Amino acid sequence: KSVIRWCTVSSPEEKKCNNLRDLTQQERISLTCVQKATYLDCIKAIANNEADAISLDGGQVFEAGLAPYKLKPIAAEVYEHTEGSTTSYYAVAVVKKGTEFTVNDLQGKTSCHTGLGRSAGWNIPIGTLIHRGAIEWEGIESGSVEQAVAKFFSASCVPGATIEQKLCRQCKGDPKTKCARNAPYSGYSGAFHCLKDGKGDVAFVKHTTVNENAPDQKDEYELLCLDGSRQPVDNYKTCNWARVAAHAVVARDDNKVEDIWSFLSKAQSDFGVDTKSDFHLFGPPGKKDPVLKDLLFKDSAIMLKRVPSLMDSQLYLGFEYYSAIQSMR
Repeated sequence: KSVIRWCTVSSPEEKKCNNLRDLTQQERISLTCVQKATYLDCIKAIANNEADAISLDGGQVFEAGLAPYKLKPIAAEVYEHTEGSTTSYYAVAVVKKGTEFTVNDLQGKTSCHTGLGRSAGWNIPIGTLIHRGAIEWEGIESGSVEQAVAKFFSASCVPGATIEQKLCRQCKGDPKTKCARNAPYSGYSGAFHCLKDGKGDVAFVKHTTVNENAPDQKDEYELLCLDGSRQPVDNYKTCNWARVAAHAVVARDDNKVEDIWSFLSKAQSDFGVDTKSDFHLFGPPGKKDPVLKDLLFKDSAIMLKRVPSLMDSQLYLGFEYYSAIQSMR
């Protein structure tokens, strides 16, 4: 069919897609919009030849590539902050300068996490330590990963934890809500404040968190690297626990990939970052309302690049990320 069926997951998103249909309908490859309830319904639909493409973040690209779907990334967003690379951010472990411990001495420390189930604050650090054998968890019949983590750190603040009391012990706030998912210490800024207030020895955040939160106090913090070193906050490119790839358009690996890329390439050429048109494929940024944010593509993306034909989901995401999320299942 010379028809790309884009899959959308909310009604503001379906609207943006239909506006892109109306603006390219007299192009030869046309667009059409299928709306499903969740991104997973869209993964099932692409795999069942019911729709053809959708943009997914790192962990949902991981999901899309598992059997039985075996969807592969075909184009990736590029943002201004990672300088033309298909990277969203790097996950780093932040410590106060002057403490002396390395990753080899982490057992028994206290920790600050952005929240349970979050990518940089839970899935990448804990999966990295399970993959390296520092934390022993063989799989869900054990019980929760929470019980495994609680035999490794002596106490933590993990907003959202429900199984182990230790995991909410370092959290700030009244007993009622200190460990809620929206607590004082949740999120990148709250995991950073947990570290700053001394309630944790390590915070698991991303590479921009000390810059966003304490740009004038960078010198008081260091990064814990996986090889045993500690390095300055600015050295995240050589001291990170994993690179988290950019959002990627996923598709079935088949002859329609060139048609989807041909659509997107003309579409961004006309409606990309520098368009004079009313329609913008990417944003523009600054939408406040969450249901209006990042419709179809991220509002902060500046172009799309096609991913080499030979990169599957494991190669696109990278070994560190892939083995870490693999270990959490």
